[PDB]
Amino acid sequence: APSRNGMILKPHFHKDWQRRVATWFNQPARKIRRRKARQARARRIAPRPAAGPIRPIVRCPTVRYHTKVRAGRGFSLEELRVAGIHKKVARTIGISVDPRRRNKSTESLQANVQRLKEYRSKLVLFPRKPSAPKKGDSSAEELKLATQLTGPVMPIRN
Amino acid sequence: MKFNPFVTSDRSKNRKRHFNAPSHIRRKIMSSPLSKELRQKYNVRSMPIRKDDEVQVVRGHYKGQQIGKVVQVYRKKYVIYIERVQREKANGTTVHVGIHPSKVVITRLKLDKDRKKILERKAKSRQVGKEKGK
Amino acid sequence: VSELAGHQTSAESWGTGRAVARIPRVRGGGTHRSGQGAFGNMCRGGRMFAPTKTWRRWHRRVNTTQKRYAICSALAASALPALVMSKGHRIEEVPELPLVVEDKVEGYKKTKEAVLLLKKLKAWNDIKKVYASQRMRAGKGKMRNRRRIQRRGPCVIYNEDNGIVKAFRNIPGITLLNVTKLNILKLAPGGHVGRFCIWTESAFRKLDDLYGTWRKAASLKSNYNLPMHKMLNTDLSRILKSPEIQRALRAPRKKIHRR
RNA sequence: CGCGACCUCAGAUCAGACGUGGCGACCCGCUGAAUUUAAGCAUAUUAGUCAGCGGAGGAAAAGAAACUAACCAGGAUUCCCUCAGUAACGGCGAGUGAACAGGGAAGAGCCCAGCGCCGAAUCCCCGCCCCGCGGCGGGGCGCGGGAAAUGUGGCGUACGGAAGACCCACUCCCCGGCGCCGGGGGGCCCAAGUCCUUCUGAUCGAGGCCCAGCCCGUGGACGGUGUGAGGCCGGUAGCGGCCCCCGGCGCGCCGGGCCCGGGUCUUCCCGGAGUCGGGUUGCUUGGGAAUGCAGCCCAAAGCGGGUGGUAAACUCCAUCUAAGGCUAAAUACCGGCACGAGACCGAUAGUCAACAAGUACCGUAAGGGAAAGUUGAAAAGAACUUUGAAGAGAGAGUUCAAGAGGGCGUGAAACCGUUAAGAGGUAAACGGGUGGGGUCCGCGCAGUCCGCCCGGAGGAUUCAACCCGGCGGCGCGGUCCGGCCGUGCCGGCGGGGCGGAUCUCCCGCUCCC
RNA sequence: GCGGGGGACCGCCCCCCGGCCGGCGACCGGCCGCCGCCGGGCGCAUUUCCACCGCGGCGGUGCGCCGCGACCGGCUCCGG
RNA sequence: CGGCGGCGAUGUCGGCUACCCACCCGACCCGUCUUGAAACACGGACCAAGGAGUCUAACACGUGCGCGAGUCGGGGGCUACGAAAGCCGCCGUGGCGCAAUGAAGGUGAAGGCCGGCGGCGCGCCGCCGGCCGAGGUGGGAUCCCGAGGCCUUCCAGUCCGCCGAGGGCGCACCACCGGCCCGUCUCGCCCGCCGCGCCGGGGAGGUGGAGCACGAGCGCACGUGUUAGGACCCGAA
RNA sequence: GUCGUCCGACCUGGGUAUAGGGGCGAAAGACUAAUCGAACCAUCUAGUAGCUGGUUCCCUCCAAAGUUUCCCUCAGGAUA
RNA sequence: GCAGUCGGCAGAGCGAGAAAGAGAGUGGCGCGGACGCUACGCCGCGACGAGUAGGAGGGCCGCUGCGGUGAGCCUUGAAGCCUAGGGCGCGGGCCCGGGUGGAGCCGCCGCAGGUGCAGAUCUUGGUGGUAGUAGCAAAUAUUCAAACGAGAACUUUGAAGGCCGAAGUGGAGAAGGGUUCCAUGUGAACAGCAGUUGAACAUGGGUCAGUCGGUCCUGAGAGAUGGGCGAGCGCCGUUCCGAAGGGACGGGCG
RNA sequence: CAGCGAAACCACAGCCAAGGGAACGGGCUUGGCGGAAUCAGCGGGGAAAGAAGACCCUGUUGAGCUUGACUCUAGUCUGG
RNA sequence: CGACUCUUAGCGGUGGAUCACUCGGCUCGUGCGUCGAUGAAGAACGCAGCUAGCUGCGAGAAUUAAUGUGAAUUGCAGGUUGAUCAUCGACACUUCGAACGCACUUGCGGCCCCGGGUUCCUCCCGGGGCUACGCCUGUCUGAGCGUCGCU
Ligand SMILES: [Mg+2]
Ligand SMILES: [Mg+2]
Ligand SMILES: [Mg+2]
Ligand SMILES: [Mg+2]
Ligand SMILES: [Mg+2]
Ligand SMILES: [Mg+2]
Ligand SMILES: [Mg+2]
Ligand SMILES: [Mg+2]
Ligand SMILES: [Mg+2]
Ligand SMILES: [Mg+2]
Ligand SMILES: [Mg+2]
Ligand SMILES: [Mg+2]
Ligand SMILES: [Mg+2]
Ligand SMILES: [Mg+2]
Ligand SMILES: [Mg+2]
Ligand SMILES: [Mg+2]
Ligand SMILES: [Mg+2]
Ligand SMILES: [Mg+2]
Ligand SMILES: [Mg+2]
Ligand SMILES: [Mg+2]
Ligand SMILES: [Mg+2]
Ligand SMILES: [Mg+2]
Ligand SMILES: [Mg+2]
Ligand SMILES: [Mg+2]
Ligand SMILES: [Mg+2]
Ligand SMILES: [Mg+2]
Ligand SMILES: [Mg+2]
Ligand SMILES: [Mg+2]
Ligand SMILES: [Mg+2]
Ligand SMILES: [Mg+2]
Ligand SMILES: [Mg+2]
Ligand SMILES: [Mg+2]
Ligand SMILES: [Mg+2]
Ligand SMILES: [Mg+2]
Ligand SMILES: [Mg+2]
Ligand SMILES: [Mg+2]
Ligand SMILES: [Mg+2]
Ligand SMILES: [Mg+2]
Ligand SMILES: [Mg+2]
Ligand SMILES: [Mg+2]
Ligand SMILES: [Mg+2]
Ligand SMILES: [Mg+2]
Ligand SMILES: [Mg+2]
Ligand SMILES: [Mg+2]
Ligand SMILES: [Mg+2]
Ligand SMILES: [Mg+2]
Ligand SMILES: [Mg+2]
Ligand SMILES: [Mg+2]
Ligand SMILES: [Mg+2]
Ligand SMILES: [Mg+2]
Ligand SMILES: [Mg+2]
Ligand SMILES: [Mg+2]
Ligand SMILES: [Mg+2]
Ligand SMILES: [Mg+2]
Ligand SMILES: [Mg+2]
Ligand SMILES: [Mg+2]
Ligand SMILES: [Mg+2]
Ligand SMILES: [Mg+2]
Ligand SMILES: [Mg+2]
Ligand SMILES: [Mg+2]
Ligand SMILES: [Mg+2]
Ligand SMILES: [Mg+2]
Ligand SMILES: [Mg+2]
Ligand SMILES: [Mg+2]
Ligand SMILES: [Mg+2]
Ligand SMILES: [Mg+2]
Ligand SMILES: [Mg+2]
Ligand SMILES: [Mg+2]
Ligand SMILES: [Mg+2]
Ligand SMILES: [Mg+2]
Ligand SMILES: [Mg+2]
Ligand SMILES: [Mg+2]
Ligand SMILES: [Mg+2]
Ligand SMILES: [Mg+2]
Ligand SMILES: [Mg+2]
Ligand SMILES: [Mg+2]
Ligand SMILES: [Mg+2]
Ligand SMILES: [Mg+2]
Ligand SMILES: [Mg+2]
Repeated sequence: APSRNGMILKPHFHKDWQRRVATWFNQPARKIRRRKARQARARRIAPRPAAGPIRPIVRCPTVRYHTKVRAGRGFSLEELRVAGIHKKVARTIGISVDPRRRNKSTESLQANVQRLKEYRSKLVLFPRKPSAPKKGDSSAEELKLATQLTGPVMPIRN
Repeated sequence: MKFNPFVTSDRSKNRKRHFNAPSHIRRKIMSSPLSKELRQKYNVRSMPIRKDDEVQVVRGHYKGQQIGKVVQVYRKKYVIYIERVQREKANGTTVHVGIHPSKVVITRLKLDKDRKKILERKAKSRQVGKEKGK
Repeated sequence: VSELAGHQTSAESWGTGRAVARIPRVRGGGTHRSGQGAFGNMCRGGRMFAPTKTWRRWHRRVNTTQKRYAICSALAASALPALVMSKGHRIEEVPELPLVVEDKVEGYKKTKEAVLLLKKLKAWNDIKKVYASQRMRAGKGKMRNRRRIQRRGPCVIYNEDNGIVKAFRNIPGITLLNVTKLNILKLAPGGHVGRFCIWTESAFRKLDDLYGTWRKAASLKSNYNLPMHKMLNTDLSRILKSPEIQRALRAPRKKIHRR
């Protein structure tokens, strides 16, 4: 029964909710395990950056967010084509690839192309056989000054 | 303070592990300190006791400077029996009373080759600690 | 408690008739547990009233400004000699209460250097009081892994750990804290302000960047400044007997007019 | 007729393998209620829930768009926060109820069929030899047998692909064996008081340990030991030690494989059907003129099809490319193996189960299902004497204690026996008020000190005042000397950090000869 | 032209100074003065300080228990 | 009271209470439902131990704390007790708040004075400029000014403090009147241009709104109340 | 004790068949393991109850209602 | 009402019917003085005090556990429990003395709750009165002597008197029970008195088959494969939508 | 009588008359009065025990059965 | 007075509360994440010098071997060149059970081989190895008025 002036409430507790209650007492355990998996990954890919491959600049859709740019899934094949990077060697030198993504405008295409050309300028590539350097591989000075990068690779700013 | 997350400090777990310990772990629990002269001779503080150590009782009713050999190491009630450490029943027969080896000072070991091997191992690990500290 | 506790029987009430009290009772069998009062908080066996669930709200979030407020207030109280003595720390011979020892002692390794440092800083009497307060706890905490209780000695607060934690951690009552990670639970134990603190020098100097002055915000926090005093002169006696108030007071009526 | 192909179908204790069944906390596929709520009840809700059935794995399922969107567009799946108790559904009542965008955790993609070309270039099995031989694999020889043209393998898959011609450009990936160099299990160990007194049944208690303020302390977690232990013992701490074992990780050798690309132009090629879609029926959904699924009927097309949350026609546009397949991580885990912990419970509690507990016992059966911890420090568990047929006593003995005697720590109350005292025909009991008697208590029983002054004898190297030294408190001592501090300010031939939606010489990058 | 670097400006903060002002009672030193206390001297008993005595006085508090009286004041009930 | 008395060591003093007994007066057995219980209403032979408004979520209001036109890291990440605590700001995504109204398309919270010009017939009915500018009335805690005055032989004569007729600014708040915003209705004249349109904007008067009219919210904690959950505990056919 | 029947629709053992909205019934709603106008076991399930019963320490302060209106309302709510 | 304890830096006022200043300037010896004030405290006046349902406040009331604290208590005796002892508080309750007990416990500030019992035909356990009461009465019946034995109404033996009366109170089997069968010992517990006895308890023993039964057969029926159905575990079906014969004599050949 | 030895039930209990009272008291008021502990009987009383009235009514509680109740459905008839 | 009854105290019984202990739970979290026709899960029956239960084990039966360990086990007996414990990788592992020759009685077979028997010629007895369903690849024997070809 209702009393005087108050809200009409509809609590969704008419099912047997107490079997499927998910407590979070393993929250710092999940956080601590995710942290150790992150440092294990970072230790495994030792000079490659810890967060992962480079992600492109994408405009969010759906007018609430279309002023904001963010990181997309991968560089699109025409962006790699204009940057002159093979779409199978991109994922080997650390470039995210999205085959599914179209371009509709020139400027986002060119901004991600310049991002690719800004990333290959920073890329220090170790030779494939360690006692024999090859044609496009980085020189022994940037090999000795290679470090593991933290955070997103060249993070995206508004 | 213990920091190892695999070693328990739970009272009931420690008590269960102590009172259900198998006999070769019981031997290590039933360990007696050596004498001051035996400490300066072998550089060993503590040793598991055997069926032939000449020992002294230093705590209890049967304490004193008298020396008796261990005659039985009764691992199931965690006690040992020493020679003149006895009491008489109603009927006049003497029985041996149980003494815990922590209240027992060893003044003469049964030196077996196993015992000498254990004594050398304990002395060497103690000296590794002493020469690691500096 | 387990949610199956006391509900692991089949039990029907006998209904009316039978001259018994209408509670559910155990079915059949030749044993003691037969017609013997199964469900309900009032029976032997059976679940308790309102069985405790795991999803009680165990955890309480406090606002970040209030958590820094309490750290500020506990630190501020740990510099007044009356409040720490009312907390019971034996400081009647320490040479200054915000007791800052120089930064060499963060590089300690052995416990004997720590003990000699406390003895020469006259804070060893607090550890001796902690030793005197070592005793067994009254009650079921002894059977619940909390056999021994003891009071708190000082809190050594440091900037960088060059072995001071291992050199001090075997002395009872001493809590080690980094200035970047100051704990209100360890800086006001029991909710009572007045914990004795022994600072190191760089630890002491980083306080004006961790929490700020009033003119400058906190350099090591995002947006935090020191809280503001609701009154600035708290010397009520000095306020009241100052001439400005006394010229405006009326004459006091100090005379007892009984019946 | 007979012989031989092939196809289809049998038989075999033919040769070699594989499945069944269990567990089931988590997961997948079906099937699927009613109690309940609506203050009745039938749609609804409960609930795609319980029960039932099938199938797994260490995760499963899902998963690389026949997608979201309408934006300046995003970009597999899964999970978290928010979206949001919202859009929407609903006897529009009760109630139910998502999705996209956004921020994160994680992050990885790929393969067929089809279309094409390559002397089927492909696969399986038996025989011999050599190796390796406890995951049955590698090399070679078989005018050895089958499979397969009713299509195996190589290239190749919608992000396009292939071939030819022209250019540009390197010879290093991986398999099978093998030896050589520098995390995991298990075992054994590693500091310091039994120091001097003293309490005690026993001390681990209490006091002391000087001029090293007993000793160690990277160890003062815990447990055991006759109360209570950092130092008696096991342990604890430590980038502490040693010995095996199993890996992972590098280099080296033999044999075998693979003898491979990017760009430009030209010429060709390109797709999954009783499936989509329509009607209807039934279930399902927030999906409302039908979200998904399924039955039945109809039944496709290729500048086509699907979607674009209101049925339909015309016309633009956008977005994918269905009817084939694989895929870790984040995610889940009340079963299991091994652990750790606790502001939990403390034997009518906490699991049914602290103990010979899913036991004893009950029911034909499916099933149901208890009660029950504690002598003591140590059995030292009462020898011997005596009564009695004996149980049971009386002595004696052990123990600190039997006032702890083998269902024995503590030993309450109900109830009972006995002793003591008091009482007694309106059942007892009670409230108020006294009185009497007991039990003890007040260790009551010639009763209080305190301050000042007077007197009396007594004692004291003793008061005031002055000298020295130390300590403390208090005119800025108007305007004594110097410092420090200001949620004070002004000045600057000042020397710096931080911030700002305040303005304006070099480098990278993009068109332009 | 883009993005980034450089510079200037502005604000706030920190540190050198030069100057007022305030506080040192959440925060001082030095000397000078006054006081108080402690110690050591000198002082030496009509002073001072101890302990006893009187059934001492003064002022406070209570009497061991059982009692009684006196007046004062308040409230009452009466009576002459 | 600056008044007295008596009794005391093995039989007496005190002990309101506490054990028993005696007597007078009072006095029916509790719990419960009920207009009404001592009831010929039900439960209760006795004793011990157990035994019933909890927790989660939401909302409301009140109160406490912090910050405040903002607030909040709860999810994620970085660095024995500690599974804690500290930090992140180019982790404020996001929630709630700062804006409402309409079914929706949608729209969305003061205006007046001056200089210039019966077009009409904004003297009325727009735009060029400047200025002033967020309403008023009544009450209203506080506060402000002050005709005069608060004595010590008596006239002055100054400063400070206090009191004060009367007059003021008026907090919060209340009541009323205007004003502004969205829906809708009625009347009526204009203003705009890239497209002069079945276009767009404006005014006056009412009226519907959970609005504005110089914020008050957010987070946390506590308390009560109402619910959804086994829901204070036991109970069906 | 007295009774019905006691060569026939007779009595009886063992084996077998039918199982819960089902069986079986010379029919009484009888029987179906002391259970039958729907057996027994476990679960859904701590099913719901406007209806009975109970609901645990002290002191202090304040202190009611059985009336209005609406309700498949009359042993109950909402509202004042 | 009280911060006014405003002291040789002194001057000790502010109850008094009547708005305000115990205001300030300048001209005309002996070293003294109760208490107070946990300001959440203390003090003073006046009025008042019923209470169900219900609401609120204060609890130096109580339980358990946690965080602080008491240089706390404790084997020269903790908790618990008993008490004709002493007391305190309006009360919840608490403190102390005695005794028992034999190892832990409590005060204060906060925190948390599975936190206070006379009831619920409450749950579990224990104990009363009833009460040495009801009762040990269905089927005719026992008596004498002896033995053993600590002990005899009841065991055994003898004698007597009786009953079942061949549809038995006899001799044997089925099913079922499972060692109850047999011998010896015991008399604690049980056999509703007893017991020297037992189907009790404890020690040892005991069941021998070609022909006796099972085994084999088929009955009423149960039930696979085939087949069919079924989401499925599976179900129907039993000669039915089956290539259902693995057998034998003779002949030939090795 | 010897041996053995329960259970139901129980607020406290147990002599009456009248009164009032929840309209038939063992208790209360007013009277009558009242004397240990007991045995065998007995059936007036304890509105005696036995079992949360089965009759009646209420509940927005059911179930068995019926039909011209409401809404469905197996089967069956008929069409495509 | 006594007996009986009531009350209180002391002592003693009955009873097992309270308290103090706690090799047990409950809850949370971490790591691993493994059964079976080579016979699992489960069940039955046995196994110790005295052994009923529990536990351990399987006719090698409270355990065998190997390694680590290093002198016990213990309720009573008896008897370091390795006792006892732990680890467990070697070996073994009765009957049933998916349970597997057919059945469920401990019933009945069949094939092959070995030993007694025989004098392999059968019998008989003992022992060993096989004998279930479905299904895959392959092999062999075949079936068909299925489709052909050849003579
Ligand atoms: Mg209400
Ligand atoms: Mg990451
Ligand atoms: Mg329980
Ligand atoms: Mg306690
Ligand atoms: Mg085969
Ligand atoms: Mg309903
Ligand atoms: Mg209802
Ligand atoms: Mg109903
Ligand atoms: Mg549903
Ligand atoms: Mg299920
Ligand atoms: Mg399976
Ligand atoms: Mg598995
Ligand atoms: Mg998949
Ligand atoms: Mg998505
Ligand atoms: Mg919301
Ligand atoms: Mg639903
Ligand atoms: Mg999204
Ligand atoms: Mg091909
Ligand atoms: Mg291929
Ligand atoms: Mg694709
Ligand atoms: Mg000591
Ligand atoms: Mg210890
Ligand atoms: Mg100990
Ligand atoms: Mg010590
Ligand atoms: Mg040691
Ligand atoms: Mg050690
Ligand atoms: Mg270690
Ligand atoms: Mg539905
Ligand atoms: Mg369209
Ligand atoms: Mg549409
Ligand atoms: Mg495809
Ligand atoms: Mg696909
Ligand atoms: Mg128990
Ligand atoms: Mg207990
Ligand atoms: Mg239990
Ligand atoms: Mg006991
Ligand atoms: Mg004792
Ligand atoms: Mg005892
Ligand atoms: Mg006892
Ligand atoms: Mg007497
Ligand atoms: Mg009377
Ligand atoms: Mg009632
Ligand atoms: Mg009535
Ligand atoms: Mg009553
Ligand atoms: Mg009556
Ligand atoms: Mg009733
Ligand atoms: Mg009753
Ligand atoms: Mg209780
Ligand atoms: Mg609030
Ligand atoms: Mg932890
Ligand atoms: Mg409300
Ligand atoms: Mg309930
Ligand atoms: Mg509730
Ligand atoms: Mg129920
Ligand atoms: Mg019949
Ligand atoms: Mg009838
Ligand atoms: Mg009702
Ligand atoms: Mg009622
Ligand atoms: Mg009152
Ligand atoms: Mg003990
Ligand atoms: Mg609790
Ligand atoms: Mg009770
Ligand atoms: Mg009789
Ligand atoms: Mg008998
Ligand atoms: Mg016999
Ligand atoms: Mg014969
Ligand atoms: Mg069948
Ligand atoms: Mg008799
Ligand atoms: Mg009566
Ligand atoms: Mg009376
Ligand atoms: Mg009668
Ligand atoms: Mg009734
Ligand atoms: Mg009834
Ligand atoms: Mg009704
Ligand atoms: Mg019905
Ligand atoms: Mg007990
Ligand atoms: Mg061996
Ligand atoms: Mg060995
Ligand atoms: Mg048979």
